[PDB]
Amino acid sequence: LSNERYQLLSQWPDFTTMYGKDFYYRAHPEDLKKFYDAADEYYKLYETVTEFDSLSALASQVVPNYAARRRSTVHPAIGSTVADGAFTNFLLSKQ
Amino acid sequence: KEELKVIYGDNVDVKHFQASPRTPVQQLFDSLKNAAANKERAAKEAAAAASPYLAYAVTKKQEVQADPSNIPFDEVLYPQLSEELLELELSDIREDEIALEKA
Amino acid sequence: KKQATENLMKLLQAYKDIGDAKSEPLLKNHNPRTFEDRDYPVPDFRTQNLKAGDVPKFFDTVISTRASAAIASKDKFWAGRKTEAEAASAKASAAFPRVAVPEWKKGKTVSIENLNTVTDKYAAALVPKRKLALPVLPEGVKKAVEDFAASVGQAKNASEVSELLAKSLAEKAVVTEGGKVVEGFSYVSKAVAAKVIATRRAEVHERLLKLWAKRLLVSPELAIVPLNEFDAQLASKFEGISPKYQELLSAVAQGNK
Repeated sequence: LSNERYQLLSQWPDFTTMYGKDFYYRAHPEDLKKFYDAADEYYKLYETVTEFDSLSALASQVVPNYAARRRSTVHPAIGSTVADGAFTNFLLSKQ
Repeated sequence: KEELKVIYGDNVDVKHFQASPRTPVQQLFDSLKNAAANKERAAKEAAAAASPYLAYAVTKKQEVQADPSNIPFDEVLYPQLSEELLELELSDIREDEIALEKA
Repeated sequence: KKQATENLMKLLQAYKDIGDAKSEPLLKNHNPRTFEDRDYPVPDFRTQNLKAGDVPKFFDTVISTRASAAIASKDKFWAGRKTEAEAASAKASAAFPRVAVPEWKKGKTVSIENLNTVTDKYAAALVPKRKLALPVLPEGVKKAVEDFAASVGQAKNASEVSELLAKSLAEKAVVTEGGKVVEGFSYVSKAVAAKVIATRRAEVHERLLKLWAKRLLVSPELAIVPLNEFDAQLASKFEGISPKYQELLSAVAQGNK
């Protein structure tokens, strides 16, 4: 999934082609501060999508709730559809 | 002072370079007198990098930085901006001279 | 966020090519002096009924009001330029290069011969778009002239001969845009510009010294009224000038006896 986010950070337009002083002084001061904020934001997003040592601790938050859902009093592989079919077999047979 | 203290020492004498800035020839001959120490620092740092990637990155940064043709001169890059920055101070001096000729 | 960045880059390109369609100077519109009205009717302080200490506050009010009007004229200019480039950032090309990041496919891994080439694309943006070809002297040429200076027995000034050759090449360092030489490109350096500023500044300062030399040769009593406390003495009418320095200026004016 981080690969699919990094693929759309690979499609980001190059803002370091507009770092010269030709684009500094032709441009509105507020739009230039916005452009520099947009470059700072891309550096934040790219520093945090390539922190791959954090995925191994992100995966430990999906693990306990899933393992407690499998630690069932009926069956590890039970679900709603099998329980519904067994409820018809229990209900539509006699008593 | 922060731009020059890596070359001229800690007693950098910043007034001399504020009054008379360095010519591009002196920028060359101050990039050439630390280039041996810069290449030895880059080799000692590329040897002690935690990755072949980071080692290639530091030797490439020193390869593109120690070349004295890669000093960015604003007077060569933007001529019109540099002459306007000259006229920004020539106009203040012209306003003082207009006041003194009115007096 | 990517669309906002692309819109901002189309906006900066719109700003540049409608600042170059008018061909205007770069620092003309960021300088609020150029929006300053020099020909305003310049209010007379003598027709405003000031007391003694009230004249420099009047001058400060006039100067700050005119400066605020210049800044607001600059802001109205940039609001007009902002709408003029918002109208041209819409109908644009938007073919920008993309940020060079290393190739990482979904199941695969990155290779160092792709990380290295995106590092090369990063360090290729550290060269300037137009640079001086400052000729560094190689060891193979400084030694090919150093042994030549050692052949005629001038080997102790051979380093001097080498550095004089290096400097003589460095003074006529020609510019280089993209490998090719822009012929006839003239630039004025930063040391030359600061020397021009220093000479013009010294000639205007000696005009100041000449002005006060005349005013203190004719009437040398003026030295007792300090320059910061001069228009603190003024008023609108002459009889309202504060008498702090008036009696002393009258008594110093009669001479040393």
